[PDB]
Amino acid sequence: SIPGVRKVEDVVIYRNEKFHAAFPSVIKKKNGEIVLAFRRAPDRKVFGEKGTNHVDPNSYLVSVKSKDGKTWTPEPELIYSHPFGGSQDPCLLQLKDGTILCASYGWAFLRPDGMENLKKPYFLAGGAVFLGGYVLRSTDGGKSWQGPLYPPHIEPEINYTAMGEKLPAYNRGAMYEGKNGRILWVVAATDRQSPNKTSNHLLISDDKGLTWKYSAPVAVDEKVSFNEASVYETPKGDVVAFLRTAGLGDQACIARSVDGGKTFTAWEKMGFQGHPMHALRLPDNRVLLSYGYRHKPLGIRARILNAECTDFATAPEIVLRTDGGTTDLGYPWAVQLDKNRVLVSYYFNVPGGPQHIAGSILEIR
Amino acid sequence: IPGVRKVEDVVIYRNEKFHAAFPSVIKKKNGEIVLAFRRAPDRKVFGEKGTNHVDPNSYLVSVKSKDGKTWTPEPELIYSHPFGGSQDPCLLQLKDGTILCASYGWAFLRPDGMENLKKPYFLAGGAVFLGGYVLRSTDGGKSWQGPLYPPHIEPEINYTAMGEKLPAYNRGAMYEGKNGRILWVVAATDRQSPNKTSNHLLISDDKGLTWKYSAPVAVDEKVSFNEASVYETPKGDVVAFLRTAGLGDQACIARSVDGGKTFTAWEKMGFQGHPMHALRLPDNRVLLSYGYRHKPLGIRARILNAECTDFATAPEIVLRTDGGTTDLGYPWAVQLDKNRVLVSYYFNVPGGPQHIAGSILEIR
Repeated sequence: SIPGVRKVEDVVIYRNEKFHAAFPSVIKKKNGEIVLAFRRAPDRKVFGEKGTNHVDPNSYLVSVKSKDGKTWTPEPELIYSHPFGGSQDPCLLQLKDGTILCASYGWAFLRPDGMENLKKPYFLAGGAVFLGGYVLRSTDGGKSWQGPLYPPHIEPEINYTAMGEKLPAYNRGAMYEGKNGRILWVVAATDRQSPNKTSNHLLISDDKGLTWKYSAPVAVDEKVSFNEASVYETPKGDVVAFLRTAGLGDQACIARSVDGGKTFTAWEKMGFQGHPMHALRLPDNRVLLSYGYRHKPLGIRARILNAECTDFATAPEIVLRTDGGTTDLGYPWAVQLDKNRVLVSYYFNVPGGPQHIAGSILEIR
Repeated sequence: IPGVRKVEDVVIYRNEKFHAAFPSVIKKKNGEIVLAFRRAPDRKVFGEKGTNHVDPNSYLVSVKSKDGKTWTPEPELIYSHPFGGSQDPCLLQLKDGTILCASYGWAFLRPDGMENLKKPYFLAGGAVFLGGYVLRSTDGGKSWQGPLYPPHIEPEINYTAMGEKLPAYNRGAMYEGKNGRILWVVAATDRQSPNKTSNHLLISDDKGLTWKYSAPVAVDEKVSFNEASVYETPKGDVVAFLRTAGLGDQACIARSVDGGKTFTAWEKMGFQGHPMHALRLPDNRVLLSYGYRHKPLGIRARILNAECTDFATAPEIVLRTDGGTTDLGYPWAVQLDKNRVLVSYYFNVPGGPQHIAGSILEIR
């Protein structure tokens, strides 16, 4: 038992058997409204198909809302439908001034004459051609969204988009607004084609997400891939990135910068399995690190780190869910409900059930 | 024609990255002109050779105007269907301000889904037909509720890509009858091979929440009737203006003298053109606009008397002749002022993209 931690209850946030609902992020606005964004796409069983993967031309970015973390609006509102294909993993950032950024990335679906004419290299998965990143922005509390704004293509990235552009950077993971108002974003880039390898790189925005500048490599290895990453700034000003890996037995890793993101020291294993990671600063400046656990028993876990995020090896693991059906679940994202309660949202499935948004409400005193 | 003059042509929305087509347009009581259209990628953005009329990412979008000449440059989204691409947005504004936006859709299935489809289904361009759905706005087009799925009607043989009996649909204008009934002439596939469609009248007495089958409108052993605009005359005749297949692009008409309970035999109107749109002008004359997918390619119209009986003798107004390919047309008109009408349509010139355009007519 973990001092000061208790699960209040689990909740279902959005569930509809006709839909694959996945990859949530969530913010709470100054007016009290909790806004949770997620990817919604057809559950392909509605077309008589055998199963659903993570590409679909009609995957849209949608949201549901709550005043308390427990009662949710039943009909999702549309954040964004990309004119050129399906959209992924909406990642919300709310700035102190109320601006909301919603990062995403896309997949295009081409016909045979298009496939033949693609500039190489490109990335093909599930019959779809990768489009890379795009970001929507709202200055009215999410009532309307402007954009898309395309992140820069960064030098390590080798791919072209399905439309022949150099691939805009992208990721799944939390951005972080630094104390000086600069926005930190750790993005992924494909830096080798065969075998596929990705590395992480820090982008920085000094204009509240209108444009991004490359700052420094975050995690690079000759064999191990680094992809989904959440970034965090500690009270003393360290920049920390929590990293999903490929080729390292699902080991969750960390990389740190002590010079404001100009250089990162060597990446380290944190000592546990899980992905992807999300970090939330709690009211006492400790850090809730939540992650998916795609091993038996399938579910969602977390641990609470000290303020500087140095004690990940000794912080006890909080087990939130063990009842998952298949590995198609996870991607938790936490939000502070009030001084003593946190909602850890995630997407989930139980045996025989659809991919839906769910959450665990925690009491952290 | 006498007293009619083309004031000028306008570009309503054009972007080389997009195929923009199939417009419909209303003007709200506060004067704002709202034009809805289908927007899909021009497939050349993907290095493909051409663009057809199915795409999973075709969305219903709108641009707005106060005068019909200058238009908002960035389309707002009306609807993206969660299950596929959407077609031909057809707007009806009720006298009380409610707006209906009819549409229909295409789904894109994987091979194992294709193998398991319930037959008959309708396949075109690699996509499987979803049939109709209708969006509804009670706040002037700020938000849209739905979709509401029209009934499947007995003549229709197809199942949707999701295995349901196919909901009715069409491209064409609905019409609000003088008693508040909504008239809608829909299409149904009533023979699989060779394909044939027929038209049928649906009526709604609850402002578009539900629909009742009323009567067959146009059926033939061989000729198809598909896209149809419906219209109620001041005397109360119900008139439907019909696009055909199997009849040399002859524009046709069918009429009911009993409020839509029975239609008399369909007739040729004596000219080629499709699809048709009818607009009651301020003097109760009727502006019938249509695309002309023959040389010279473009947009044409005729002004009928109030009861729409003089189509054989009403002179043809030629609005455009500079079309590039046959992928153009589908005009829809809206009254700007007492003697100015905007005829919107989509269009292309040789080497140019599919874009929304219009011609402003002065009719005295």
